[PDB]
Amino acid sequence: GVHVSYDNSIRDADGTLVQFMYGGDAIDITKESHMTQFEFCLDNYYALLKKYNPSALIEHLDVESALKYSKKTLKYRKKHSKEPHYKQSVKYDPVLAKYNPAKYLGSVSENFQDKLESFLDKNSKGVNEKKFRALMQLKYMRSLINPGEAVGIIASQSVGEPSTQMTLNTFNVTLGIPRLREIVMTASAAIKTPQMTLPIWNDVSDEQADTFCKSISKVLLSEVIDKVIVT
Amino acid sequence: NENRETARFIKKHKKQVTNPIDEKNGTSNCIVRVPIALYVSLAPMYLENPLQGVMKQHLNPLVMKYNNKVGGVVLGYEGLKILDADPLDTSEKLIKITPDTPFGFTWCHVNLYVWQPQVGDVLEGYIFIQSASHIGLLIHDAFNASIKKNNIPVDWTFVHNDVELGHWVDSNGEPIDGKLRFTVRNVHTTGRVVSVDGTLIS
Amino acid sequence: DRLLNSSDYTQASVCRECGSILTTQQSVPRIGSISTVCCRRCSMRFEDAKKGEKIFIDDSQIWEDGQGNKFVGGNETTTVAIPFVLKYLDSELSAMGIRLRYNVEPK
Amino acid sequence: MDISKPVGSEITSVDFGILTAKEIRNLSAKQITNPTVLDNLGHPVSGGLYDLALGAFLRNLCSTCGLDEKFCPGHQGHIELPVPCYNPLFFNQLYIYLRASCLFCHHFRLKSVEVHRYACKLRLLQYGLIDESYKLDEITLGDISSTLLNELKSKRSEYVDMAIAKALSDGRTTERGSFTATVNDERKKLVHEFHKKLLSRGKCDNCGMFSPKFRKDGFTKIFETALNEKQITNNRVKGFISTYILSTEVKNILDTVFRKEQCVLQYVFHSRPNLSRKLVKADSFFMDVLVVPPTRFRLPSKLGEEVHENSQNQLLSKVLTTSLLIRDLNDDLSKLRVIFSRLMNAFVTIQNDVNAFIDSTKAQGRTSGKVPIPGVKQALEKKEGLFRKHMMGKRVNYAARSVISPDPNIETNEIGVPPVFAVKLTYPEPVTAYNIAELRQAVINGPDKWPGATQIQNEDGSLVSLIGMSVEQRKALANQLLTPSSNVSTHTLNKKVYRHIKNRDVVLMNRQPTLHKASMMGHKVRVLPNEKTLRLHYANTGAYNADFDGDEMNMHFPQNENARAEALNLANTDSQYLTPTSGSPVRGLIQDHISAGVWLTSKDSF
Amino acid sequence: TTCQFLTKAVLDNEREQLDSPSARIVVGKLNNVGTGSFDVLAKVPNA
Amino acid sequence: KMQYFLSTGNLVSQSGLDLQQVSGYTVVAEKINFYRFISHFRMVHRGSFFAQLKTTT
Amino acid sequence: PEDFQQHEQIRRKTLKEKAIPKDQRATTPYMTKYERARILGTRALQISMNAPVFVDLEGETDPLRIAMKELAEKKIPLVIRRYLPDGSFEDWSVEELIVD
Amino acid sequence: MYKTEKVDLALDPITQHFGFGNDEWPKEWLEKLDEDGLPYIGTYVEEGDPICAYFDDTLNKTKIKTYHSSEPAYIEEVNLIGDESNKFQELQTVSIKYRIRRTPQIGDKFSSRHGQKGVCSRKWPTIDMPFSETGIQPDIIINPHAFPSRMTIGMFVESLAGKAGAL
Amino acid sequence: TSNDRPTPLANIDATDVEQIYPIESIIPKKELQFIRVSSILKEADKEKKLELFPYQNNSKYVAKKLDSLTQPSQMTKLQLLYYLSLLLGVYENRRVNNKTKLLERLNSPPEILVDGILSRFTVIKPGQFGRSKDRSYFIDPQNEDKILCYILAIIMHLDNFIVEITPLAHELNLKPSKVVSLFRVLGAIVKGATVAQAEAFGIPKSTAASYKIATMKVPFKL
Amino acid sequence: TATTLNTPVVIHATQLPQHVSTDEVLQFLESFIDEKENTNLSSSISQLKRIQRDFKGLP
RNA sequence: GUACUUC
DNA sequence: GTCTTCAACTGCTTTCGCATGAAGT
DNA sequence: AAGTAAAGCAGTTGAAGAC
Ligand SMILES: [Zn+2]
Ligand SMILES: [Zn+2]
Ligand SMILES: [Zn+2]
Repeated sequence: GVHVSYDNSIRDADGTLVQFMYGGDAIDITKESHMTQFEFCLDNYYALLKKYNPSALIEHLDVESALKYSKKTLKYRKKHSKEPHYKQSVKYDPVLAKYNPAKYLGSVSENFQDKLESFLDKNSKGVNEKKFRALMQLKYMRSLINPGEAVGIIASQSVGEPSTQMTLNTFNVTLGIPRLREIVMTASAAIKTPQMTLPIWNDVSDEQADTFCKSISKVLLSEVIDKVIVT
Repeated sequence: NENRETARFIKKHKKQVTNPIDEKNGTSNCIVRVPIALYVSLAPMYLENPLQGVMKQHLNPLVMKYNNKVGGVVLGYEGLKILDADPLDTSEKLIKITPDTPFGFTWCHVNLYVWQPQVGDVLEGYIFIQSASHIGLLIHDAFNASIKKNNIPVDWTFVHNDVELGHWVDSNGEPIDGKLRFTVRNVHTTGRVVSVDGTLIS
Repeated sequence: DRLLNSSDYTQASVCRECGSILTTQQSVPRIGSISTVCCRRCSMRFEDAKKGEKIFIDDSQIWEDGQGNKFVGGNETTTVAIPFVLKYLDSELSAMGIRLRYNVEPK
Repeated sequence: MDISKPVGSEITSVDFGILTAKEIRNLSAKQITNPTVLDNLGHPVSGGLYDLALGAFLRNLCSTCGLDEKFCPGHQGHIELPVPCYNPLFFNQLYIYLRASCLFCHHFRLKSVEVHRYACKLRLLQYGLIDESYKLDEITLGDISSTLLNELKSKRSEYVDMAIAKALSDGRTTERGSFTATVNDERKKLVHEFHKKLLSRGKCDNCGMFSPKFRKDGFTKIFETALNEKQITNNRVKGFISTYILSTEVKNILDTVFRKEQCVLQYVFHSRPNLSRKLVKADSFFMDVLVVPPTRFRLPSKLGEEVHENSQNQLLSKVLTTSLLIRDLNDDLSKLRVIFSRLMNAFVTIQNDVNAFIDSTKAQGRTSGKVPIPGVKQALEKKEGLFRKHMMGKRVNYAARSVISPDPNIETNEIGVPPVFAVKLTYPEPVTAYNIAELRQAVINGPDKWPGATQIQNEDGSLVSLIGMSVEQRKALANQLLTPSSNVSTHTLNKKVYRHIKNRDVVLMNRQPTLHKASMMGHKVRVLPNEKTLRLHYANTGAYNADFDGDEMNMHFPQNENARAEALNLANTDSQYLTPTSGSPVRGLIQDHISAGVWLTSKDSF
Repeated sequence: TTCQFLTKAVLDNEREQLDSPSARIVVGKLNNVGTGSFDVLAKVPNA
Repeated sequence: KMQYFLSTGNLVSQSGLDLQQVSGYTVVAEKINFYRFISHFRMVHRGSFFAQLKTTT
Repeated sequence: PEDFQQHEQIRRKTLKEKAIPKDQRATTPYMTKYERARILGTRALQISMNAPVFVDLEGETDPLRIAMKELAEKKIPLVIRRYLPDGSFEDWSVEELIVD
Repeated sequence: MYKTEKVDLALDPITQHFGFGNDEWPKEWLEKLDEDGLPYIGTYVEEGDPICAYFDDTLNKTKIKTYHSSEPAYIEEVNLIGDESNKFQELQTVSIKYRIRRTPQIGDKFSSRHGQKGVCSRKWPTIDMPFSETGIQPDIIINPHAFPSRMTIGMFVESLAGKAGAL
Repeated sequence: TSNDRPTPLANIDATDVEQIYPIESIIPKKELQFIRVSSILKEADKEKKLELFPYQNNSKYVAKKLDSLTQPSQMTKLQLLYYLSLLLGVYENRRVNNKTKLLERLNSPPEILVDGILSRFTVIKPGQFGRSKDRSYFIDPQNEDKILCYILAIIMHLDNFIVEITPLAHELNLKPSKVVSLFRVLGAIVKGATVAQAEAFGIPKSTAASYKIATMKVPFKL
Repeated sequence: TATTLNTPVVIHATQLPQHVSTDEVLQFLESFIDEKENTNLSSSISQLKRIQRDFKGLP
């Protein structure tokens, strides 16, 4: 019963939600095709520009609102650029947080505009960049997930279709069906082989890590006995 | 809890409005006009006139018959007004169509005329048929009537004819005109045409 | 259309104040009356129906069953789309002691 | 479902309930007394199991409804029992109250302070007041005088009434009461706390005496136990301050404690604010009658040589013959010992018969049966989930299943279907001036040759067949397809012609076992009067993951143009070119056209 | 385990809005998902 | 009685036999292939009791 | 009939309060594929029962194809009534809705 | 293929007589049944065709037991079976054998001894198939695109061996 | 008090075989007084004595009992024999549901005789359009079991209470097993034919055990 | 005949029936006939004019 | 119910 | 420093109950 | 002959104010 409601939020039958928006992006897999290779749309500029027809949607939505606040978020984000989010403030919430991409033009994701401005940074190319920016903007907005689609069964299909192929026993830890079926449905508890990965600093060496390996590794008391003779 | 059960039994049989006597003209004003809320469907063939559609399918055969809710025989309609499913003063309306059938569901209230005879009132009747145990009475020549053999006075007698129906002789022995006072006893409409039953002893 | 329109569609009779589909009666009609459908659960025996003067009846509620008994009640009943296995589901869940009651709109 | 006759109502909400000792008397039409389904000579008996009162049986005329087995929807009946029985569907629930309720004070062994505490916190929990729920607990201000407990109760009332007032005042909740996916977690945690309550400890704070513990017999006959010396000594000092339990005793116990603790009982058995203000009784858990399904639903099944009645008729017959045994039992005592051991055994066996009708994993371990008889719930769950056979997916009509075959020269969406499947499968289409030229051809041809029509229906909803009418009748009916209705009562509707198939409609296809989104696709068909089996495409087998080594898929046909619309725009193959798993297009020719493609586009090809 | 689940349900006597598709398949009007999460109206000129 | 055992397939043993399964003892050769006739006369079935066993040892 | 007036008043006030004006609407102003197939199906069953068509038919004998022909010229006289999880509707008119 | 069906009477004197009686019975179905209620040999039977038209003692009429399948087929024999007894007992069990036309059409499955299988897609004559310079016409054609994965090279070595074994 | 039996009410304390089941239980007093058949024993031609009975068919079963009674000393044997004509007509034409279409076959039968049969051997169907024509009815298979009672209880008095099993099954179009079982519900005793009863009809003695007959002894079996 | 296509499924009175006079039926029925005249209803017209000759004149 | 077979 | 009332506790045993898609005989 | 886990049970389980 989970599905994207008509307010760009995945809701249940009763009305409770799962997330604020589908993966924070709300773009379908059937349209996530050329969102990382801008050389494709740049090489077929007039091709897709004729079929998207941005001139028919200039009097329909707003442009300067989400672009002004996007420049505000881009500036406030590029100023800090040094420390993670355990001390950095969130005074400028993302354009996705206040504006869903289905109301106006400009509301985009984070990795999309980051790799976009990276592409534009290493792009030196007779088409200009302004109408190409509105071109890719309308292209990203067109790929917005249609509200009302059964995204749930799609998600279970994404985790069920590989299950027909990933069925293999051994291709130290558990893998495959005994692990997937264990975590998803068996009410995960104390497991046969628990695992945890511990990083280390750059000054410590491998000749010092094994010392902590022996100190932390629990040894049985019976493994220091040659033989047990009793008369 | 004894009267609590009968509280629902009494509020389902009590008549809403009564028909008293007026002007002492013998009969009584028993033709009332009850506004009713009617929940009906539509037809796509009459989408260009939904009020005319329901008027043709659910309103023209509706007239001149006895129903169960208002408990009387309808005698015309008025006040054809439809209701929308959203707050508006324009002529254009909207009707919620069922996603299963091409018909749409509308909930419109209309004031319907209706005539209901109570038990123990007085009405009019003309001469329609004169049988040996059944006289013909037509109040406003639209509502048929019938009588049994045990609802007539002992003095009122009948005499058969010989030339060419049945003759009747009253207590004093003089015929009267077609205009006849009459009382109401029972009503029945599940047959072909509406017909009321009455008595002659009060 | 795949699940309901194939074979499991019927237009049964549901009552408002009883919320049952298997309890309604299709009684034998009168000599002059036709299509007399009523409900048995929302009806009390006529021998107890008595009375603050004695109120009469408009004869629209009087109807006889097949066995000759007489009980008044259960008048209003509409036609609703119901699956046949639902007509067996409410019969089975009622057989194990649990009562079922739908509701219809309006009211 | 006929598009002519619509539905005049909608089902949008459902509420459960329990039977009442007053309504179990008027819900039936005739009792069932004799322990027999039918006597000799082949006919039912009066007041029998397969009686004509609760429905027709074997083309008989229904005595109550007055109709045959094609219009009578059945009726209801029951059987009178001597003593109220238990219910395994509720025994595991009210036994908590049965083992916790005091026997002399008739209250819960807790104190009225904590009983009203849980009853008040729950009295506030039905609405969306989880914030004020824990705020009710943290109020403690002032073996001890009861006056301070009275003002505590008045404090609980004056606080909850004010909190509920403000909640119902300003936008928080409506009178119907709010219910989310967290308030049930809190209520289930609270009722589980009530199950982990005093029941696992001793003394009663209201009346200080030792009450014996109910020793579970396990699947019937709960029986009491004895006491010890430290219990009877308390029975001596309380002066100045393995036995079976009959049904009427616990009947009076639960009947008194329910009317005594109705303040907490009214909500502990309610999830929503009870507007009707019903009064639950002890009869909600004790069964006085056993309602029987209609005879039309209990038709005696036959398979080959063996002929026998329905499975439920065996257990019910055992209840009938044993109910009459225990019925005539009290007549010996009335006309006034081992007969007392035979009435207690009658109680245990009457119980062992009704609970055997309601459960099978409890009663008699017979010897190698190979299989017991399914009474109610193991027939409602054949392999623990029978709901999947009927309640979840029905046996769908208008189906076609046969082997498949590939075809070239198909633009990825045509499905070659044989005329032998085309003549059977049909589709309704209303008559108008819209298809006066094509429909008259489909009717004038008939089911003998394609394109034809199978059945014709009129405005009144009647069925007219054409498989047994010649071409002359096909002409007299062809000149009648366009004609106004009889009366204005059916002036809006029109006739519907069932035509076989065209090259424009949409047809659904599915491959078993389906395990993903692309394993369920619909296309359009293009008939070919050549051979017998189905036809497929080269690119569709890649999505279905099917082969040609004996694999066969299904052919389902939609009965609505709206289904044709969503199967032409949404379920069409083009919209399913990309599977919504990782962005990998499951489409394209596999082996031969690419292996020849390499030689085609190569430079060594002029 | 619809038996024990019916014990837990009817013991409390809750209210079911038949919103989920599993409930909209046992009674059903259209659905709660897809093209069955809304309704359709029809505008006509006259009043 | 012997005709009933061969017909249905299961044995009515008052005392029971060493093997655990109580079914799957006879088959009907519809006489379709001579290879099926010889192979049916030398069948080696592990046991219907091992049809619900999990491990593939 | 007084109780009926109470039910009439409570449904009136809950319907007007449930409604959303034409300016506070902030949903997607696009023609979805689900609403497309919805109005194509509804138009097909509506026009198959002798309905007044607004576009001339050129020997077209397919209700779905004609319904799409009505969608192309925006002659479709239907209205989309949207829902919300909180139980609140929105009045979408197909006239002011552009198709992809 | 063959389908041997069995018809029985009585599943206490006899109640059914094999054949006709004395009352009036509709004609025109005598081409299939003899005078003793038994069919002929070498006839054509479809669905809705009398096989066992017998007379009754309880109702005194000739009812028809017919075939219930589409299966346009023929019959083979009419075997008479009966039990031994001191006092003679009239026969009440009749068996009959059918032969159905299993014409090789598309949809059927062919396979060799090497493991490879295949379904007949479309029956195609020599009108367009590749002919040899000698004159022989390849009746069956298998795709070379199964060997990369199915790896049925046994068909290769046995085609060369079979070529020499028949050359 | 099983409260119902498919057989009519029979007495158990009677003295004569012809009185163990009185004729009043077949035709009531209101209908037995309208059997004007005294003007039938006057004619001698067998064809003229059959063209006035309510039932005429292609068989000769009614004339089988008509052979050996002409004196008014056997009115009781002949009053029911006249009723036998109006009796077996409702059985072979159980398809018809109304009296008007049923009256088309019976050449002017007494209306009071057939009316009482409907009130006790058919299912009543009320209707104004129906009652305007005549009394509508319907025969459920439970009545098919009750109409076979007067079939097998009046023939007894006709053939002096020696009924053969096989001819009754042929003329009633019923299986001999069903006919024998109907004797057991009426109270009769079915068994093999004795050495004297087998010679009265002319059947071989070697099958007298397998060729059973019908009989009934007094007093009636409790 | 007693279906969802002819008879309305739900019907309930709106408010208290306000009783009317007798002379008003003359104004109602004459306007109803005038707006009507602009198969099973022709007899309804006959009985409508038959109840209109009562309070207006006398045959 | 028991057995058998199709990817 | 001893007599008193009162709220838990963690592990063994029992049980409720589980676990392919479809079809032909 | 296989797994997974909730319910009930009992010996440990002794813990906290007043006189
Ligand atoms: Zn009801
Ligand atoms: Zn019935
Ligand atoms: Zn207590």
